[PDB]
Amino acid sequence: KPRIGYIHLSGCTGDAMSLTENYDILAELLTNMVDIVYGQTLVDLWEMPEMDLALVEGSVCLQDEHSLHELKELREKAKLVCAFGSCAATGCFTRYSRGGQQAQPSHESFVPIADLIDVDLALPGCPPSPEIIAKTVVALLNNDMDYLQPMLDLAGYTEACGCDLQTKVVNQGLCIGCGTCAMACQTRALDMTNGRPELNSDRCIKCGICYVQCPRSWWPEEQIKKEL
Amino acid sequence: SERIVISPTSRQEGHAELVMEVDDEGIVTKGRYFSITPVRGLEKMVTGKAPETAPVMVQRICGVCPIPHTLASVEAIDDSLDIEVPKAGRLLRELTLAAHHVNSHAIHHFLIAPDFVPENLMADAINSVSEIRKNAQYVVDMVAGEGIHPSDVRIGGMADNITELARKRLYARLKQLKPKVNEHVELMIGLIEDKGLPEGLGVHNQPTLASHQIYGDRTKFDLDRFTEIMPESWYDDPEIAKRACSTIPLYDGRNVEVGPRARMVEFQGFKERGVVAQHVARALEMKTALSRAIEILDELDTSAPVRADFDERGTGKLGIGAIEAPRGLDVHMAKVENGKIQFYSALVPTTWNIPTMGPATEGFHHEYGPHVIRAYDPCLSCATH
Amino acid sequence: SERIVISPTSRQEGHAELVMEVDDEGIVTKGRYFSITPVRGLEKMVTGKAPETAPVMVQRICGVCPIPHTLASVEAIDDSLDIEVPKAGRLLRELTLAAHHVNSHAIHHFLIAPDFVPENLMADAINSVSEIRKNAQYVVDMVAGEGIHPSDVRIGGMADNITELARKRLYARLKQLKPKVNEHVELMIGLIEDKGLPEGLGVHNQPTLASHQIYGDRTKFDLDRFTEIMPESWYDDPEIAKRACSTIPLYDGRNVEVGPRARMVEFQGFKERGVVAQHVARALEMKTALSRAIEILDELDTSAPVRADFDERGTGKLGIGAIEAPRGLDVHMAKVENGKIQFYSALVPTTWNIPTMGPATEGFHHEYGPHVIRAYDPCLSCATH
Amino acid sequence: VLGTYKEIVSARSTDREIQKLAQDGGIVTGLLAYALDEGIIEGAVVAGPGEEFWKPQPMVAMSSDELKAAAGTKYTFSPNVMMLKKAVRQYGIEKLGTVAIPCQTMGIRKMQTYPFGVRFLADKIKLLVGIYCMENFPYTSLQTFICEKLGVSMELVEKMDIGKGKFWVYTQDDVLTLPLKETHGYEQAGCKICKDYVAELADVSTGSVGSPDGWSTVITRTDAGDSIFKQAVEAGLFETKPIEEVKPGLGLLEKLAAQKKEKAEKNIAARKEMGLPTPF
Ligand SMILES: Cc1cc2nc3c(=O)[nH]c(=O)nc-3n(C[C@H](O)[C@H](O)[C@H](O)COP(=O)(O)OP(=O)(O)OC[C@H]3O[C@@H](n4cnc5c(N)ncnc54)[C@H](O)[C@@H]3O)c2cc1C
Ligand code: SF4
Ligand code: SF4
Ligand code: SF4
Ligand code: SF4
Ligand SMILES: [Fe+2]
Ligand SMILES: [Fe+2]
Ligand SMILES: [Fe+3]
Ligand SMILES: [Fe+3]
Ligand code: NI
Ligand code: NI
Repeated sequence: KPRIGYIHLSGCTGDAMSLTENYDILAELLTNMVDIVYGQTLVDLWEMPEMDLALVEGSVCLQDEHSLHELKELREKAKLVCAFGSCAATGCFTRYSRGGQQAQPSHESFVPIADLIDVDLALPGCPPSPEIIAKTVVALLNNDMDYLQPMLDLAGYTEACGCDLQTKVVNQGLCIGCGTCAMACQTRALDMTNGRPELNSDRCIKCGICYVQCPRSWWPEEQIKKEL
Repeated sequence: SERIVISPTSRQEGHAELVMEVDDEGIVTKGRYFSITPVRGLEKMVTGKAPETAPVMVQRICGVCPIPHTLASVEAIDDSLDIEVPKAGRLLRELTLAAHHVNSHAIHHFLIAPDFVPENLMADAINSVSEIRKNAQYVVDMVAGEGIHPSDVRIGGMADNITELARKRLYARLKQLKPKVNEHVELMIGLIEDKGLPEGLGVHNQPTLASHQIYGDRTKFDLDRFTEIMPESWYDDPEIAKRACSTIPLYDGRNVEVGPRARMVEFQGFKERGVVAQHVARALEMKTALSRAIEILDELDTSAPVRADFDERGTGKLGIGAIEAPRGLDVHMAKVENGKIQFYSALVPTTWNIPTMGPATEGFHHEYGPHVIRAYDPCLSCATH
Repeated sequence: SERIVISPTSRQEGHAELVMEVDDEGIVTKGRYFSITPVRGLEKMVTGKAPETAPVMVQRICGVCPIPHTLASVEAIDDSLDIEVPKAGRLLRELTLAAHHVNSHAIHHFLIAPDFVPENLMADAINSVSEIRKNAQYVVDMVAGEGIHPSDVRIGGMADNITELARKRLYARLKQLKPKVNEHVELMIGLIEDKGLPEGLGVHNQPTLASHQIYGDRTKFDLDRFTEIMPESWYDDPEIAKRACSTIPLYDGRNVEVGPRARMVEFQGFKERGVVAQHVARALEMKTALSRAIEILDELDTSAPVRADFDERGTGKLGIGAIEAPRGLDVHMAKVENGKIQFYSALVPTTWNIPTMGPATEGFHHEYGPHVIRAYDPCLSCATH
Repeated sequence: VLGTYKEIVSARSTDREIQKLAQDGGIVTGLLAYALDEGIIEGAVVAGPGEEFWKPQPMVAMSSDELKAAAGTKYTFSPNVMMLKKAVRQYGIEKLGTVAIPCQTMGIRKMQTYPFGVRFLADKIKLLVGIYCMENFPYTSLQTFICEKLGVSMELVEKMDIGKGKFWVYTQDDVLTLPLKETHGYEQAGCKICKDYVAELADVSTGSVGSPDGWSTVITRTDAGDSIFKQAVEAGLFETKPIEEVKPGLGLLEKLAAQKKEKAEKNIAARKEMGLPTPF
């Protein structure tokens, strides 16, 4: 019954695919668990209804008149606006773009939606793992925010280098060389030279998963409840 | 007359706006399809950047047909570089592509299912696609690192090669999956006919293009034949030419529709043509893919190296890599000079299609007309990049 | 019954007499097409004469499709000799052939326009063809010396190579021409459907033949497949067998229709077949030609030599040159011994057709029947030589 | 309006070669080349000619013959200013003069004011020349115009200039023009906020606008530039006629400059109203 809305401004669309990944949940889930409205991909109504939460796949583009126009509309329409996938949350690979590729050589600038409009929560990943996306939906559906405390916090996150866990953590002297953050690389750009993480930029999309998954970056004592 | 604009057209990745000119009966006269998505500009962003990067940035062009994109990019780059994948390494790539075709097609069915399948069935229908979809992913991720967006495929090889324990674990899953996929297509094939869209729907005279049924052959391709021209020339309207975000790639100066329907006619022999035909073609096409999946899998070296070592600094010479994405033919050309790409061009299967799609939506009452477009199952993010 | 003889059939180069056997309704039963033109006898006249001559005498075989004939002859001779055109030299030949296809097709439209186009339009329609025709000639004459009957093409090369100033002057003309040609075909394509000749007109089961969309490949051809048999066997009537001036060339013992329609189905993928279809095919075919025109033109060396020096005295060995004339496939075989041709044979695109044309004009009321023949746009002078 | 200036003139360089290949006036090439004679500048960095066709890649030419090759107009980004560190450093140049778009020009002066990690470079530039730029476009943005709009290869255009109210491509045997309103989408997002039509910062500024075809109007912003110009006119390289006298009126140029400011100002309000950072 709760209405979930997902609008993909400019996204590889992996994020949507990840959503379909949680198969066991999925077949029932659209039907029973959640109501999906105003998804151009998943539905065909052109103008958005008020929606309990809005999921925005991709970083907005300043130049495109429509994307900007749509984003402004979205804030009123969605009681809660959540940006998911790095491309909405951090701007992701988009940042590397320098415009000037035809057609439309002009479109060169893309920014995380978050900068344009306050966003309640963004969960990043390229795409976000299907499970996290399912866990949030059940959480959002089941209305618990102890769980989503980390994400509400993550909405702020925006720019994120691979480079940054080095500035954000290893520099702080926080890093203990556990290796968790390298494992959380979709790109596989990060790897551990003894024993700290060393990453090679040629291959980093700035998704931000490594800053997020370091135990050091923020420790929830929420989980302890989950195991036991 | 009266022209009706559908924007964005529903149920397809990205956004395209279809513009229609209709007679009083509402039979369409000119159908224009263009992609209004903002260009993420990968082709440009890759340039002057290292070869090692190019596969990673490029695959993000499209998270549905990521594996074909990665494969094409690596092939284009390895070709410009001249690395030779060892046969196990080559086999792993083909095995991943096959799993991907199977998966990608299934995703398409989920999207178009609502028009095709009655609601009573549909929850069951959707579940099956997820079931077929879920197994196929196991192969794509397991061989190629996490997929979607697998990071494992790399210039001149595969990052690592599956253990026999992994290969065995995979096989049972693929072999066991074979009955469900066979049935799933029949139900899909059964459903599509029932709809009985008016016969003669979506018939175009445009030439089809195929290189290979699954893995694409660079050799069967003509730079000489190929050309790309900007929408500004192609489109009727200044407004529409300016609006469109996609270059039209012309084969022999002729707009070309490349598809599973096209891949079948060129290689399988698929005399029938229709929109219903494109749909039928998508089913049998995954049917064929999945086979190769298991075929390559049974005969896999499993200890033969995947990586071939190569020299990154490159001769100026450009190379083309063409592989068949679930939505139609794809090629990547790259020239590597000084170890950083100097020219990068990608033509994605949708790109070929978008010009042919507008002429296709002519004749039959326009309510039908989005049905034709949706049959092509275009993913814009691919078309525009 | 009653058999009606049309002689010579109007609007086609040369003279052919079509003989028809009709039921009371007038639906035809046997359609016989033969060429009654006197043989100018080029194939024989060339023999025992020098290689240098053979291209010049041969092209006079047909002043409409002179460039294809010259090209074929040179290719056949150079092949028997074994000269290798340098790439610029080779490119010039292809560039000329493309201009020629474009032109030749336009000439065909002028001829068949009266049946197709209303008189009010027609003066305008004719003017456009002249306009498209006039630009194309510039390329054919400029590259190849005066054309029609260009004297410039020569064994093992081109006589001379266009200056950059010339190449530039040409390009704007071709590139600028592209919009008109695109529109011109649509009007032609639009006109042809309106006529609405009964569907199922001119459908034959005969196999089509194509080597290449423009420039023809010798390699894709079988001497083993090919055979030629005199009308005396093929024709029903002693009178008609004696009257006919043309040998019938048989592919795999099967009468063969080779055309733009054929060239498209083999290479482009042109599922539709009809007489209307042949007409549609002629338009899109020039459309494709003209592209290559500009394509080859943009990338032209302009200083690379055209001539490759060669030894005229030849090994007995015969060589085949096949190139696609505007009216269908063409090949020239020559054997040069002692520097003078010993055996020369030419099969011209019409020659292949003439047997298939009679069966084609069966079924539909005969008033229609010349319409089928005229669709093939045969030029007899080519068929008989 | 114009930036404060010592004087306004419309002038042409005398030399046949400068008139032959110079876009307008041939003043930039003539002024730059003369300095070489006088030696005020050891070398200058002038955009072009790039690997692509009609693509400018910045090059520092000591040689006058080289400056002539550089002379022409290519409407694309050529980052002239990248060179300046390179030119001073290796082909060691005590004083170097460069031709800079107003845009680049904005970039240098602050740097001369605030070197912040440019060493010794700052003193070295002797004469900086500013060329009025309304807007300029990416090579691809440019490429579309020449082909979708004008149906010509990038090879064919011998020279391309934006005539008043039009875009002109000059190709052997033809001249082709399309309206600017046609041009409107393509120029870079950055220029949307470029305030200065004339080069206010530049020591001397040269533009086509406000002068008859083949005549270039050079406005001398600063005294050093003025001096170099006075010297050249004494040289007689340039034939100078006071601007006001010759139509079109420099008032028109002034109007064009004003229009640019109106365009910048609102864009900034829109950017300012919106979140995204703005300089200016
Ligand atoms: C992008 C651009 C836009 C312009 N717009 C206008 C305009 O709207 N109105 C107008 O009157 N004039 C404009 N100009 C300048 C004008 O067109 C003439 O080029 C010049 O002002 C007259 O100098 P000249 O006659 O001596 O020509 P030249 O002697 O040919 O001088 C041209 C010089 O410009 C330099 N140059 C060329 N391209 C670039 C580039 N991309 N960046 C930096 N420098 C370059 C070259 O080094 C060359 O030395 C523009 C110039 C540029 C580069
Ligand atoms: S977050 Fe990742 S998967 Fe999602 S649209 Fe952006 S790049 Fe694609
Ligand atoms: S998770 Fe953090 S501390 Fe642990 S290895 Fe990675 S960067 Fe170092
Ligand atoms: S290093 Fe890997 S996880 Fe971290 S931001 Fe780069 S791509 Fe993402
Ligand atoms: S319009 Fe402004 S920003 Fe653009 S090139 Fe000219 S000076 Fe630079
Ligand atoms: Fe592309
Ligand atoms: Fe013959
Ligand atoms: Fe794709
Ligand atoms: Fe002929
Ligand atoms: Ni895709
Ligand atoms: Ni002929």
